[PDB]
Amino acid sequence: LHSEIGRLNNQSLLWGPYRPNIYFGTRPRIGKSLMTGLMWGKIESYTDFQHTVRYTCEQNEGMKGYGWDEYDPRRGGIQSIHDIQNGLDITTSFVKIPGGAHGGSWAARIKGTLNDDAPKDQKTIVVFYVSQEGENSELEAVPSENEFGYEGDVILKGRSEALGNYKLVVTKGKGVIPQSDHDLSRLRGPGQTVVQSLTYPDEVLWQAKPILFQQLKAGIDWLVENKYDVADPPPPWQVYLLANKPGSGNVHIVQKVFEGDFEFDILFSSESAGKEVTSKDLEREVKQATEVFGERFARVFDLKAPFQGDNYKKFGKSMFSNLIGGIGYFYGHSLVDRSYAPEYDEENEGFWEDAAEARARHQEALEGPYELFTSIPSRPFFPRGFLWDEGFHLLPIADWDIDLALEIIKSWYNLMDEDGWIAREQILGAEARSKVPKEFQTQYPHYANPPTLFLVLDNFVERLRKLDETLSTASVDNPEVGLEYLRRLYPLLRRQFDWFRKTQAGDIKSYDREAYSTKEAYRWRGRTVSHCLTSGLDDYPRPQPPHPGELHVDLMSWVGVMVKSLISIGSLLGATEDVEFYTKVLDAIEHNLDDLHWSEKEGCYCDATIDEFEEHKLVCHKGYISLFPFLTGLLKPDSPKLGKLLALIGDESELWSPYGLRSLSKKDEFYGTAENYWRSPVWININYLAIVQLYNIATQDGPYKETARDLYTRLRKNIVETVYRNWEETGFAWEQYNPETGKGQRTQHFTGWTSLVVKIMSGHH
Ligand SMILES: OC[C@@H]1[C@@H](O)[C@H](O)[C@@H](O)CN1CCc1ccc(CCNc2cc(Cl)cc(-c3cccnn3)c2)cc1
Repeated sequence: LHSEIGRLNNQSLLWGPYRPNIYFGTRPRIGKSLMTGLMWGKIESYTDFQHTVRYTCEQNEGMKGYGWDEYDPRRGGIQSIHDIQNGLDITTSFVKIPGGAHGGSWAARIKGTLNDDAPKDQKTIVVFYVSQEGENSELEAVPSENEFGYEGDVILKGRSEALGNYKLVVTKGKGVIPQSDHDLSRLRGPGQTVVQSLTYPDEVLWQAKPILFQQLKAGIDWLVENKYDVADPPPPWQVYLLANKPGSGNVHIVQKVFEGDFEFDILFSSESAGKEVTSKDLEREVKQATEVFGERFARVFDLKAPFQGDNYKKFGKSMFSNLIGGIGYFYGHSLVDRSYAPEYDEENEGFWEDAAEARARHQEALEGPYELFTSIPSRPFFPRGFLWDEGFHLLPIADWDIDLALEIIKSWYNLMDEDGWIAREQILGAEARSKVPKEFQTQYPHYANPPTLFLVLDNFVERLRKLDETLSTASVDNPEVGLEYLRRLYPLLRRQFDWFRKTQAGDIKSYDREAYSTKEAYRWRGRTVSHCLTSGLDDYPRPQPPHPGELHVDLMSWVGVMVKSLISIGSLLGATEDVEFYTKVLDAIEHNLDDLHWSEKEGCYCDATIDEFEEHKLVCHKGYISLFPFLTGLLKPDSPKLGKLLALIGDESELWSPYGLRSLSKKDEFYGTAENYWRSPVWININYLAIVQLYNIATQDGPYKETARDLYTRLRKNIVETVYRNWEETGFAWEQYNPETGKGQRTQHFTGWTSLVVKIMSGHH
């Protein structure tokens, strides 16, 4: 039965618009298969289209905004795109139609509407680019009846092992096709849809823009060669219309020119399914998707007061839809330093310089290939898997569709190597590498990241203890299925746990260090003078200088998180011997957090270092780090320490801004210094954890229940209203929020853990 659900899941999720790095495109969850992508640009001149054409996601003054209005990876969704440069409001509706044995069918409608400022007679070039990778597979454009191009639809017929037989139709569409009275029309037609079918080696098919342009440039060279010149030149849009040449190949370019508003359909019909997909099918299934989307949202994300109004609902739908809409399938080789240079052990004083020297040996090589099915933080700026981000992304996603979340967790854990390491940043294949300078691609097997994916696991567990509709919850509704999933993941869970304890160990024994346990102590590998990238809190101030005797209270707290998850999961699987070992680790961490990290003087947790005189010194920087045992749900609800942390959290002069909790206290000497990434701004993910822990304390008998209730109430309110107000004004989710002004700053399109706001509004943790 577990096997069966797995197969149904695979079939359900196979197709999607799983290329979030581009404005619109599709691919199945198969590394070498059929991919599509959309491009458009106005043409006003002989040289402008190279600058106007859109393909990969960006965000600048030329683009008002874009994102998903509704989305569910089982069903499809609707995206709208507001393009200032090209004077166009675009809608891309995508829908999946189950059937056959090959992952079903799908359709999309592309609709472009000129805005009020666009010239009513704008010419817009639109291209649908289709590529297929694989050795024993075929794809052919059925030739036109007409001389120079297609009057009606374009039919591509193809076949592969993965997909069987299929057809892909790009329909005629609606809208004015401009017509050229130029001489050239005798050779190139007056203007019509054209197709060029081509072949390149599989590994470069992803380079759609250069492939398109090479074809355009060859068209222009031909014009020059055949005496079309500046004495009497064809219009721009005709100069940029490819010569029709459909055929066989692994690349098919379908180009249309439209004047004014336009729309057209793409119909992918899986032969093994019933009849082929039609435009009437598309319209109906889009209508049905929206309906179902609405019904699910109201149940899953029922916004509580004072966010029950329709303005907040629209906001919630957009934040949620952009987050789940970001889901991608990535495939390819990654860049990894597998030297395990001894300098990476960071055992000496001044280790960072040693580590730099090892890096400058440049032993990193490509390995894999790997695949990953994941949501991402940022379509325009970093459309790829980040390890601790995904823990946050999956929290709202799991509400929506627990089976989807488990699928993504499973996908991440399948990356894990023999030692228990998953790179914190997953750059798979040349397409993904194109977005990343070479200097930042290399992953290091000694670099951890917070294991926030356990948080998702914890939620699954609690849910477990207490057809698309069916499939979405099958792993909770069938407790047998749930347990098998856990049985199978559990060893990698344990492996990662052991990996943390092996590779990120702090040093008690070699110093004047007294604590309940000689074992429980942690130090993030990879820190430099100004940074600790692996912790997730890039420039939060740490002991200076960095030192092998450092201990990090956030890292120990993450280990606590993992061990508690292991207790619950082990217990479920009857892994008795393990659960005894875990229990003693938890007990030791509980004590050692205290012995090694608690500052009575300061009233909070501090990281630790080793002095000039070799003694254990606390290094206190009031901020998110300071709160970690609380944030990670480690403290008892009656803990006097918790009560002091509650005081710090509520304290306006320290962490509490009208906009949420500040990353670093205004009293800290490093407040608002350097790049000020984590040195003051409000981050939704850490605020999310605060809000969750406040609510836990608030709904249990105890001494701080009422303080917790007040802080919960207000923090929820401040965080939601801040993200809402900026969304209202800018159309964007942002990376972080200014505690003085409330303004979103750093990058936009951060969906991204900022989308946690839909669960904050939802409440009832
Ligand atoms: O969320 C994932 C991670 C977290 O895991 C970490 O914990 C956190 O510390 C950071 N997070 C992001 C890590 C990150 C940040 C930044 C870049 C470079 C992006 N390049 C770029 C290019 C252009 Cl053309 C414009 C702009 C741009 C525009 C407007 C405003 N600001 N910038 C940016 C890569 C990766």
